[PDB]
Amino acid sequence: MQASQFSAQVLDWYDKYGRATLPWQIDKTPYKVWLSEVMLQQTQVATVIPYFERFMARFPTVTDLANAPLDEVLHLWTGLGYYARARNLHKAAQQVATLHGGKFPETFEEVAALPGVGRSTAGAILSLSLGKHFPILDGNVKRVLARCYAVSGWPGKKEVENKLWSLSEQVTPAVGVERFNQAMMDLGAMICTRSKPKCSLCPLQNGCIAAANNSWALYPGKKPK
Ligand code: SF4
Repeated sequence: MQASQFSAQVLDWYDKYGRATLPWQIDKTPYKVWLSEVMLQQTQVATVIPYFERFMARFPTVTDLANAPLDEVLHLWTGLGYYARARNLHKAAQQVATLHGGKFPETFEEVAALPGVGRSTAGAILSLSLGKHFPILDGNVKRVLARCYAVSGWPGKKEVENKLWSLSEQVTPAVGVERFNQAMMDLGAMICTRSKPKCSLCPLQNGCIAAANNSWALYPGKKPK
């Protein structure tokens, strides 16, 4: 299906089934989306929710986070795992306070320059909180795109990653980007699951190659070895 149809079908689906109840999806700000993306990186959403709230209550602004002792930040992080994220989070907060006057940057270069923030995360922060025209490519998106467009290579390979980034850019619209990007992550997390995807509940089922061939297990490709 055309890229235009892809985004339209995804947005229509999101309007009907979209659930934006999470704390970081309400009254969004770059700071809140950033904080949530880092916590959600390697931790289940159910587990994250209470921590997000505790962090927002203790650190209303990025400057409050920056000024706090690293040890307190690490203590509040206890239970989320992968503490390297917490250390980069604090450094990023300090960078924002030092280089951007306490105002979380709203430009791609400046956001991506932050420790612990990559290309996809920077795009998610700006698109979700400000509606900036940037695509994302997390585990969820890679799976949906790989299956819909039959990209069987291992994303760990540069050429395959570039291919997926191009597909994401191609289907990602400017109008409604905030809803489209959140929709794609929701689709990849709740519908197009790693195992036995629920294609009958997927807005892309009519044009998805994996669905047509019942070959979802082939996309994305797994690390060769
Ligand atoms: S139709 Fe099935 S395999 Fe294709 S994207 Fe939707 S859930 Fe994933």
